[PDB]
This record gives sequence, structure tokens and C-alpha cells, in this order.
Amino acid sequence: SIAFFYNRSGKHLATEWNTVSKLVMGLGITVCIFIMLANLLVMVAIYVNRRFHFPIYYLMANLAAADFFAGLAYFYLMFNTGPNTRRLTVSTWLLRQGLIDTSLTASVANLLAIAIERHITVFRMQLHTRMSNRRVVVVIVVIWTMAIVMGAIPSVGWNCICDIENCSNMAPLYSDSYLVFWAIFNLVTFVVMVVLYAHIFGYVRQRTMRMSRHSSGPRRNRDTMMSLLKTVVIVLGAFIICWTPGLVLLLLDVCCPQCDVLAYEKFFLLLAEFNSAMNPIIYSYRDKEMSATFRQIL
Amino acid sequence: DVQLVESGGGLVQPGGSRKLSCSASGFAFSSFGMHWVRQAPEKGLEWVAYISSGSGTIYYADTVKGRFTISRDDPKNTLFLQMTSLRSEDTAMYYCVRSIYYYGSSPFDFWGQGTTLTVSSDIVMTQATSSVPVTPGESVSISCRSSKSLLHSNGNTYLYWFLQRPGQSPQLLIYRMSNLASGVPDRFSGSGSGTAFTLTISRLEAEDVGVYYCMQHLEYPLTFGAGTKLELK
Amino acid sequence: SELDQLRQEAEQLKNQIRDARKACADATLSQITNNIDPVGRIQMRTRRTLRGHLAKIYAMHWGTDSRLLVSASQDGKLIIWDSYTTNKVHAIPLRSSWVMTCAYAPSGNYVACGGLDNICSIYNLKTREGNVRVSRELAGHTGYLSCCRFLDDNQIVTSSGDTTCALWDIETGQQTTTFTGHTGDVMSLSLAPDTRLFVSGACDASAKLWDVREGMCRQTFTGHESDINAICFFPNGNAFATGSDDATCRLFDLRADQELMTYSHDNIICGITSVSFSKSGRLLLAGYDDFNCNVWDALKADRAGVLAGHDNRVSCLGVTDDGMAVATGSWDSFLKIWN
Amino acid sequence: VSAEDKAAAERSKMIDKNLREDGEKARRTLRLLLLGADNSGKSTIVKQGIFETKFQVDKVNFHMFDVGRRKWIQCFNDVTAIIFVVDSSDYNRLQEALNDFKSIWNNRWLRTISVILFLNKQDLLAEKVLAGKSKIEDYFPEFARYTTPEDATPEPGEDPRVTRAKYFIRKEFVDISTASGDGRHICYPHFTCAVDTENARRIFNDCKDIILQMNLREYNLV
Amino acid sequence: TASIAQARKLVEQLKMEANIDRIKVSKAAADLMAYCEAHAKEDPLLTPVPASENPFR
Ligand SMILES: CCCCCCCC/C=C\CCCCCCCC(=O)OC[C@@H](O)COP(=O)(O)O
Repeated sequence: SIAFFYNRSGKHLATEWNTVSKLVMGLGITVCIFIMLANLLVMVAIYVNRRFHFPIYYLMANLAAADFFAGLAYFYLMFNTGPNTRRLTVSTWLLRQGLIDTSLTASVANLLAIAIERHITVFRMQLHTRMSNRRVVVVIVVIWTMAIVMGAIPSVGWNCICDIENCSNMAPLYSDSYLVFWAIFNLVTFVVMVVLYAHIFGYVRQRTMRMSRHSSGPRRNRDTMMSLLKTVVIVLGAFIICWTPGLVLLLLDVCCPQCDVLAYEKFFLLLAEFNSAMNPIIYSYRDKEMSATFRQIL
Repeated sequence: DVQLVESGGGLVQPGGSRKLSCSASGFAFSSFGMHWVRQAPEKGLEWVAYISSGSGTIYYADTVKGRFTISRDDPKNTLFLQMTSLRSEDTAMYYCVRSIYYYGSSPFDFWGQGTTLTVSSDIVMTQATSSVPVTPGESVSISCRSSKSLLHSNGNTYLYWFLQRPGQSPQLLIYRMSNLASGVPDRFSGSGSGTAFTLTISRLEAEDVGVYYCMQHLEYPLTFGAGTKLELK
Repeated sequence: SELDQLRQEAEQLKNQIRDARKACADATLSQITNNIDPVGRIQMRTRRTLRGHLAKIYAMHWGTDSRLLVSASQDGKLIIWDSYTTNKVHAIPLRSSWVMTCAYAPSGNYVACGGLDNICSIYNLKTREGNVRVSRELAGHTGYLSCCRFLDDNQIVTSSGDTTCALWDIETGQQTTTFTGHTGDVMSLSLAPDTRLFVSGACDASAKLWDVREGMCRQTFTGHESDINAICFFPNGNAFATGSDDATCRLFDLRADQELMTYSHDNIICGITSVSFSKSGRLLLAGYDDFNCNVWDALKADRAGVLAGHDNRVSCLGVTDDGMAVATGSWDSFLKIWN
Repeated sequence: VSAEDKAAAERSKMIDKNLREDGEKARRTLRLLLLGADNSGKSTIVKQGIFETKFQVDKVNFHMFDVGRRKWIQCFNDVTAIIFVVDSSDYNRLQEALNDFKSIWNNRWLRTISVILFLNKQDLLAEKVLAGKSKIEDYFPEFARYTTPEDATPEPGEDPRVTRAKYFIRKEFVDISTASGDGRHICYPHFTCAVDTENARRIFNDCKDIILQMNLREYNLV
Repeated sequence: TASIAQARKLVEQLKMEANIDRIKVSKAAADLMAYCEAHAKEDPLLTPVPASENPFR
């Protein structure tokens, strides 16, 4: 039974809606409404506009589709938590937490693909317009292949329902060896994204400082770096404030004897899905063509 | 200029294997599909196999499928016909025929000379006339019949006419039932309708005698007519 | 005196032509045709899109059978299309990738091309070897080649950027006649249906009517303000249309020797790249730099439709000899058949 | 379909295969347009109807197209860069070379194309101003009270009079370039000679920066 | 005398183009309208054609 697993994990099975229970359901519902609405705009603005049929925009549509799944998966979680989590089954429980695992992996994986493609285009001495489209199609599927695999491995075999000695205190039916394996995956991805985005800034700095004093002087040199650093800081700041509180809690569930971890887990899921709300904002605010076609839809 | 020189053939024992090669020179071999057509010593033409440009599509007759193989070597400008498990019914003379397919093209232009092999739901083509005495300078019409309507939905009637002079390889003269081939004079005229065709020759001069073969190209396999021999008086 | 004296005679003769042209203008064609019903709203939809070119398409021409179509692009390749099954019949690679014109022989056995190489190359489509080989190269034009149109299998006329048009003989390979009189570069050309005359507009904002047999200019028409990029001939053979860089089409009459209609709108500010008439001459399809073509009522000077399917500059435009379809090429490496 | 129309489509499909074997081989090259006058030494900067020269530096292929108003300039709408060569030695034709540069910079079709400017024959400029015998002041009245070279890096060994003249001529061409364009394209001025072998590197470095700042612009990184 | 020869060429060209038989614009307006009226049914782009006799579909 579900209450059997939750007893030894120290969790609480709510019977009636509590004051804290409706607090996490207040901002939780409104966050989702932005997630589906904002991400639906991105994948319909790309389709109806023939100018947006470019490989860089395909990853933007894929990221919007992956973030749209995260809002839908989180929508199912809100209606099946609190007093609705008492009447779950083991087969239904593993689908609930497996739905957020595949969607949140597909969001982090797309952000690495955009960092890789930006590194490819910048260092390649040729226009992005005269580029092939074979790279995006072969990289969209491998993003989803890792997404579904990550969300289905806990379902079969790699769960603590067969060995109850080491079970996570936040997800009772999930092995602590999988929570560690999901924390390393994002710690690796963010570090790779930092190195790729810092190398782009260092390369443009190297090229600009030795260009000339007669082409554009130092007037156009300051404008580019202030705009480039604004883009680099914003994309990295989104991943460092919407994922660090959630990530350090995952390492605070394993090899942390007697620490308060059940109090913070409710609101730290709001932060992780808040990235999905503002991912299309920071990846489409720079484009003037994207902003123009937004008003032609609504 | 254009030449399809044949090789191989000869007397072989039954149940053995023989390979036939037709060497092409004088044209762009890579852009032409090629066919193999045999002639029995006492019968008309019979289509055998077909390989396309780039070897992307291969078709076989139902009487050679599983024991015959056709291949081409574009850099070497030659194609081969691998023939295994021979029997006594394969004693024929094998022609190599080039054919190109685009809009307005004429397939079956050039027929090479043959190799004498001596082994020791199909559309039928019917030609009621077999031997007709024709005086020089007169006009005669030679007909053909089909078991299926050769006219397609696009308006193309896929019927072809060939002339085998005595001791020579056959040559195309009328393609798609109305169009005269290159090098064939305006004396020959082809006309017809669905399942009814004819070939009108006006002012028959010398070297117009031989056997006339009607052929369908609506679907594979391609079946020839029995033939209509013309003899001098 | 001298040239100046001759200058007064030239100015006096210019005023006589203007006075004679004003005398015949008893009524306006737009005023006269204000009694016929309008053509309604023309609505054309792209039936097929021809893909395969990898750069901007500069020229196109229809076969006389209204089914085959040749196009040229900046790849350096000529593609012949089957406009019914979207099939590529031929792919002719060019020696120079800077080609600005292409033509189709009326018999169908030949195609021509030319451009910045100052050479008109003629290709034999129907060879015994099964390929397409270049038949003859016509050299002698100082500037680039802007247009070329076959009269038959042996005669072609080429307009060039050296302010001349020339009539060639392909059997001999030599220039037969030369048509001089244009001040600016000749950009367009149009053979009459009877082939006895042809018209050519140039960058000097003038269009001249030539006699092929005689070899000298017959009439000169000056109504435009900028370079006349495109020209086309009325199906009757007594008029023609000019499309220039001042965002305006015009209709000149051969017998009246005077402008007849002006096809302008206040919201159009871009140049005109190509023009073509219809089978009956009632429509006038003209491509623009604003990425779409316009359909003009040729008798009422009113718009009747927009062919908006290209996201770049519409460079070429042609109508079949039976009037069934309109092929439109553009700088986005796409050709569209409209109906 | 029929057996003849099925085989026709197989031939058509093979044509598209060949249309992409060579089309993908031409996307790795950069096409340049060479402009200038007859006295500019136009065809001697790179020592390697329409003429074409091919050269390769650091495994990058360059196609330079030299022809021989300009109604054919719209054909070179998608070139990587325009190379404009100026003879800075003589001053009588320097005014028409500035009006030469004005039409290309303010062209309707070349609004996004950057220009690499080579002020050729700087060796004879040094002899014309050191030995004197001529005065830019005569042809350009501003040089009479021209500001001395603005404080900046000069070339070692160059006389103060030569650097005053070199900075003045280079300033005229960047005054036209910075007046309009709104940052869509940049002019890169250089000073070459008839015995200079480094002009292939300079085209390579300028095109590398030309592509870089429009890759960053269409990807909305800057 | 290159300018004199050039002026003589232009003067003789202008005389030939001036002395031509011109017609009234009302006659040139009626001929164009009579052609477009007599060929209205022949125009498939002007008058719609049924989809059965439509080669492009
Ligand atoms: C706490 C950090 C969350 C964000 C980072 C991890 C995202 C999930 C992916 C992989 C890690 C393993 C699963 C951990 C899920 C922790 C959050 C969660 O889903 O908590 C359960 C809660 O909803 C509902 O609990 P009840 O109210 O008792 O039904």
C-alpha cells in the first residue's frame, strides 16, 4: 500500500485540505497556467511564420514543447497530491513521479542543445543561413530518447519497492541511488553549459580587442560586450536560481542523517517548474521578429 | 558512333552456367536503362530482364526469375547477364537494348547484335497475319491486338513497333503508337485506338521487308507480338 | 551652329512628334472602356512548387507545348521541369554561374542561356548520345547578356548591356544585324507573334520598336521615369507593356504611337521585375520587389489579385501558350505554378 | 502511374542526388567581389566578361570575382564581402574615388554587405609627401588646417608628415562609412603596397570578423 | 566631325519616326477592347475552368 511506504519515510498522508496544503496549490495552479499559455505561443508562432523555418528555431520549438509537457505533468501532480495522494497505488505512484522525471529531463537536455548549437555556429566560419538541417533532427530524438529512458528506469528494476533498506525521504518509492544519479546529471549539464557560454564570451573578447581602431573604434566594442554579457548572464542566472535550491535538497536527502528535508520539498518543486514558465521568455525576448508575430496571433 | 558489342555465347552443356556481357561505346551508358531480349530460332522476340540507371530497379521474366541475374558496371561501360541452371529451352540469341525514360524520350532505340547460345495476368499481343506477300511500290497495313487497354489515364498509349530485317537486329520505328523514331522516314505511319492498332506503310520501296513486332510497355513484363513476315514476289 | 544648329533641328523634330501624338489623342482608353463589367476578383492558388535550385532563380521560360519549362539559377545549372509531374527532365551544368537569362526554342530541341560572361550558349537537348551538349557559343557582345529569344531553330536575338541588340545565325555563328540607338543598357526583349518585329526597353527610360528584316528602329516610346526592367507584347501584336523601376506599368500602342494606360498605385513603391499578359490580353501579371505579383485589369487599370507565395524577390514570370497556368520564380530558389 | 512514368521519376530522383553532391560542396566557400579603378592596382593585391581567381588560406576557400551605372551589382547580393581598392598615391583622382565609394556604400542592394578597403600604393604616397612637390591642401582644403594625426598608434619608422597624410585619406573613407548604414555593415580600411604578400591574411581575418558579427546578430546573442 | 555625324544620324532617325501613319486613340482603344471581348472564353485565367479539364491539380 501507499501508506505502507510513507510510514517509514516519515512523510504525512493528508486526509483533509490544510492551510499549507492550499498555499502550495495556489501558486502551483497559477504557475502552470503561464507554462501552457506561454509555451503554446512559441510553437505556434514558429509554425505559422515561414521566416522561422530555421534549425535554430526548431530547438526553440522543441524546448517549448518539452516545457509544455512539464506544465501538463505538473498539472496532474496537483490534482493527485495532498488528500488525493491517500488513494494511490504503487503502479499509479510510479507513473506520477515518472511523468515529472521525463519532462524535467527533457527541459534540461534542450538547454544543453541550444548551448551546443550556439557554440557550433559562432566558431564556424560560415553563415548560419547556409547550414544544413541534419544536426537538429538527429539531436531532437536523442533529447527525447534520454527523456523517456530517464522517466522509465525508476518504473522497472531501479526502485526501492524491492529493497526497502535505502528509500528516499522525499519520494518514498524511489531509491536514493537514483536521486543521486539525477543530481549529478544536472550538475554535469550546468557545468558544460557554463564552459560553452564562457568560451563564446572569451572568443568574442579576443576577436574584438585586436580588430582595429578605424573600423568602428571603441564605440561599437562596448555595445556588443554589454549585449553579449547580458544574454550570457540571464540564461545562466535562470538555471542557477530555479534549480540550485532543488538540486542541493536532492543531495540533502542522501547521506544526511536527521536533517529537515520534508518542509522545503513542497515549494522547491515550484521553483524547478518556474524555469519552464520563463524559459520561453528569455529565449525569445531578444528576437524582434518573434515579438512582432506574437501580437499578430492574439 | 553508338555501338553495343556483344560477347559470350557458344555451345554449353545443359544444367551449367554461362555469363553474357554486352560492351557499350558511343553514348552515355550511365543514364540509360538496359534490357535483355532473346529470339528463339523459330519464334519471335521475348523480353528477359531489365536493369535501370544506377541499378536501382531490376525486373525479371517469370521464366528466368531465380536462375538469371542482370548487373551493370558503369565505370567499365558494360553490363552482364548471369545465367545459372540452364535448360534446353534457353537456346536463343540474346540482344542488349538501351532505353531512356523521361518526358518525350523514345526507349528501345539501339539494339546490339546477339550472342548465339546453344544449350545441348499477362497482356498478350496477337497478330493474326503471319505471312503476307507484298508487291513493291504498293501500300499495306499490319495490325496488332491486345488483351488489355494500353491507353493510360495520362493519355499515353504504350505500343511499340519494331522491324527485324533478315540477318539484322531489329530496330524501332514507331514508339507510343503514333511517334516516328529518328532516322525512320515519313513513309511509315502508326495509328490505332484501345486494343486495336495498325501500321500503315505507303509506297513500299526496297529494304522494307522483314518481320514487324508489336510490343506493350504498359506494365512489366513486356510481351511482344508473334510477328508479320513480308516476302518478295 | 554645326551640331548646335543640328540641335535646333532635333528639338524642332521632337516637338513635331509630340504635336502629332497630341492630335490623335481625341479620347482616353480608360475613359472609353468605362462601360464594360470588371473582371471580378482573381484568386489563384499555387498548384505545384518546383524544388531543386540552390540559389536565386533569375530566368524562366515555357515550352511551346505548355508542359515543359526551363529555369536558370546562380548555381550554374539549367533545369528542365515537367510541370505536370514535377519531374526533372534534364539538369544542364553551365560553365559560368552568372547567368541572367534563359530561353526555350519553339521547336523544343534547343535551350539558350547567358549572363555576365557576354556569351549566349545554345544547348542541343535531343542528341543521339542521350545527354545535353552545347551546340554553339555566340560571342561578340561587349556587355553582359540581359535577354535572348529564339525566332526559329537557326535565328536568335540577344539584347546586351552594351546598349545594343543583335540578331544571330547559329549555323554560321556570326552576328547578322545589329540594332543600335539605345542610350542605356537594354534589359528586356519581346518578339512579336508574327516575329517580323520586336521591342526592347533599356535603362534610358525608353523602348524602341525594331524591324528584324530592315534592321533599323521604327518607333521610340518615352513615358517612363526610370529603367525599364521588363517588357512584354500584347497577344494582338498592336501594343506592349513596360515595367520600370518607378513602380509603374504602362501600355503603349504601336499604331497610335502613344501611351494608353498607366498601371500605378500609391501603396506600391518598389520596382517591377517582370511582366506578362494573358491569353486574351485582359489580365496583366506583373511581379514586384515586394515579394508578390499583382494582377491588373489591362482595360480598366484596376488591381484584381495578388500572387503572394514567395518570401523573396519575384524575378521571373511566365504564362503558358494556352493560358492554363502562370509560373512564377523568385530569389528564394522556388518556382510556383499558379492557376 | 505507368511503367514509363515510374521510370521517369526514378531518373528525376537521381538528378536531385547530383544536385546536392555539388551544392553541398559549394557551401564551404566564400565569394568576394573586387571593385576599383584601372590605376588602383586592382589585380595585384592577392598574389595567387568576368574574371575569377581562387586562393586558400587556413583551409578556407575564397572566390574573388572581378568584372572586367552598375546594373549588374545586384547579382552580387549574397557575397561575403566587397573589396574596394583605392590608389592613394595620386590626389587628382582621389575625389572621384570617394564618390566611387559613396555609391557602393549607399547602394540599395549592398546595404548588408561589408567592405574591405585597400588603400593601395602606400609606398608612392610616402615618396610624394616626403620629397613633396605636391599638396593635398590644393585638392583637399581641409588638410590645410587638418588636425594633426589624432593621438593613436602609428607605424614605426614612418615620418610625422607621412602619418599625417595617411590618417587624412583613411579618415575620408570612414566618414562616408560611419555616416549611414546603422551598423548593418562595417568598412575595414587597410594600407597595402605593390610588394605586400600579407593581403591574403587580411582578407581572411576581416571575413572571419564579418561572419562572426552577423552570426551573433541573427542568433540574437547580441 | 564625329559630333556632326552623330547629330546627322539622330536627325535622320527622327525624321523617319515622325513621318508615320498614325491612327486615332479611339480606334486604338476599340481594337484592344474588341480583341479581349472576342477571346473571353479562350482565357482560362479570366473565366474559371472546371477541374476536370485542369492539367494542374
Ligand atoms: C525537491 C527538488 C525538486 C526538483 C528537482 C528534482 C526533480 C525531480 C526529478 C528527479 C529526482 C527524483 C524525484 C524527486 C521528487 C521530489 C519532489 C516531489 O515530487 O515530491 C513529491 C510531492 O510533489 C508530492 O508528495 P505528496 O504530497 O506526499 O503526494
